[PDB]
Amino acid sequence: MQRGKVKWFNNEKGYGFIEVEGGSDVFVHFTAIQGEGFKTLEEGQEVSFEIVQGNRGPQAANVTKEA
Amino acid sequence: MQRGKVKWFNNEKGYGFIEVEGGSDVFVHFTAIQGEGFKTLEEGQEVSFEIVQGNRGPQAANVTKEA
Repeated sequence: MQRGKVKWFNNEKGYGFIEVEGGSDVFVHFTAIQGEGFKTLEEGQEVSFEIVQGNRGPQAANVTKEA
Repeated sequence: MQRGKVKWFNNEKGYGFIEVEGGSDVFVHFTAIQGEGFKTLEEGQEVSFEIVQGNRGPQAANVTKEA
């Protein structure tokens, strides 16, 4: 796992980027968002996630909102 | 994105394998399952999925139960 903050998230398109502690921004698709809530994220929201390597490069998997 | 069928899934533990015609089985964790509803899958279930490579190797992402 890794911790980061949502840089931006567009809930109409369903994706955004997560800014991380010392590395490139990580892409985040709505399909990775955990929880029963609507699968959206807010700019600035802290999230815990795992970095996975998808066919277009790095991606967020298992994205959870931290309290 | 591609289709496959659930080979087996352990409901208590929340993981299983997707069998792909002509290819290798793909590990699937409950966290990748899309939809509203309890995150589980039955053997024989047709699914669509993406494949990503994490710290543990290849695994399914964006798993949707298909009819």
